[PDB]
Amino acid sequence: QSTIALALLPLLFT
Amino acid sequence: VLLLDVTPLSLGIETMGGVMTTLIAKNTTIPTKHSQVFSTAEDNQSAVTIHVLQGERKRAADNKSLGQFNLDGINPAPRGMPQIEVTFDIDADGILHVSAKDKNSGKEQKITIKASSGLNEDEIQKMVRDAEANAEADRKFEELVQTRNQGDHLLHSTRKQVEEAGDKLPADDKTAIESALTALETALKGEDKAAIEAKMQELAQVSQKLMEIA
Repeated sequence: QSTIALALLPLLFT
Repeated sequence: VLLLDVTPLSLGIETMGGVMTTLIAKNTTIPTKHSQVFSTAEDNQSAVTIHVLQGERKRAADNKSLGQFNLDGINPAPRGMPQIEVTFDIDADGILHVSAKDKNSGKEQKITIKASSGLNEDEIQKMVRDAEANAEADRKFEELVQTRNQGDHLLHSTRKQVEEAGDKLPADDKTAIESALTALETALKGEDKAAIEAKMQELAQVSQKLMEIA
């Protein structure tokens, strides 16, 4: 099990 | 048709900390296609393991293992640069297609899991009851694992910025940040959400001059 991490989706300033 | 195929349990993969991340929510009618982007846990990591799970438990171990494969040949890069797109595709025949593609390199590996695989109709009921019974402990495990993962993320990114700032970082700041890093590093080993969050906040508080070097 080669560790797989979450990827933080980016948010815009509207 | 008289019937539609519906998922009785969440399907997804094992992520950092031995937690289940759901790709296909329970009560989904098939056909269905869902994808999420993951990345590496460490600088220079050359492979990731895609461990396919079925269940409603948060600990990967308490869920039903449907199979596993590696995506390897990830060229050396900073933690978080690789873009491992994991796609769960269930066709009309109820076959789960799992794909993992590094969208940076187009390198891809796959498995197929048969509609027959995973928990049976009794085990499905057993899995739903366990999830119900273990709901509180399961939530506390998931929230602890996520808080550690977040501390781990801050720790790594702050260290990167210290390395980059080099001799430009004054001594008072370098000493305070290095000492705050050790404190968070120690907190991550514990089981106290609030303790990790406080050490995250104290590191953030002393690191403000660090970001002002850019």
